Amino acid sequence: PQLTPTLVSLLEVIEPEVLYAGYDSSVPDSTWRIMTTLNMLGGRQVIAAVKWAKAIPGFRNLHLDDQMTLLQYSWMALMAFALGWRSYRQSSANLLYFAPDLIINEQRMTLPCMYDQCKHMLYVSSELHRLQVSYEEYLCMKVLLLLSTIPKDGLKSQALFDAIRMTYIKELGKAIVKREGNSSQNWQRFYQLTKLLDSMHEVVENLLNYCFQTFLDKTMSIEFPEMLAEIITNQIPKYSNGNIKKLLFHQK
Amino acid sequence: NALLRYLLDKDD
Ligand SMILES: C[C@]12CCC(=O)C=C1CC[C@@H]1[C@@H]2[C@@H](O)C[C@@]2(C)[C@H]1CC[C@]2(O)C(=O)CO
Repeated sequence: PQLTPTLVSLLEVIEPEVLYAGYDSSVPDSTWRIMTTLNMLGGRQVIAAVKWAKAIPGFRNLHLDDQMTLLQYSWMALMAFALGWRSYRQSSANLLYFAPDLIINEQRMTLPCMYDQCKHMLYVSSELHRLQVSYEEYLCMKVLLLLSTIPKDGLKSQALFDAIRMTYIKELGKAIVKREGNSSQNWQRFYQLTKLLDSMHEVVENLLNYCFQTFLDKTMSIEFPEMLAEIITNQIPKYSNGNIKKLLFHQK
Repeated sequence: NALLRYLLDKDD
């Protein structure tokens, strides 16, 4: 614990503070103007995630090509999941807290296609408050999402990886026990939370093909930052042939 | 490729 370390404490303090979208609301809102701003925001969050990833105890020890394969596969999972947490802890509505200087309210919610997509996102935020997921449970789950998707033929450093993943699985278990202690449903909850994790593959699948659509469709006004553009241009291939292995806690 | 690989592999 103190003597040495908890991974969940060493995490809670590598956890990135919110970034400000830099949105100017002195002007009317629009579908394009929002999505484009979010993408821009997304690019900065992902850079704020690249650090996080390397500052994750155990991460920097994988094969270079692995550590970036992981970030490339799961950046959406990280962004979407952290989206929920901000919405949850910051607000409470079927809204979304992308930044303190940018919140999609039921007003912006009603924009052209704004909600078609804001859908799958809203979801993750629902569960987190439903299961009253705790900051300690959330932080472990978020790490596990980074470690949720690998190349179809496994990583290069598969052994070391499998070892790290299991560590944070146990850390998640630790979190569940260390909340209240009413063991009664602890294993119940562990089942649930890892079920949540498994379902993030779904929400990512959907959020990703819309990311890909807005990125290929040059009629829409949506623009992407350099950082995201490179990651996306690299992922559209893989996701358009089949090189991907989605890890599951329950092959139900 | 390029952009991402650089960012991690360093050592603040
Ligand atoms: C990472 C991002 C921005 C910052 C954030 O807190 C959470 C997310 C997750 C969902 C992402 C979003 C933006 O990049 C815009 C995206 C891709 C959206 C999913 C679909 C999207 O609305 C578009 O497809 C826009 O074209």
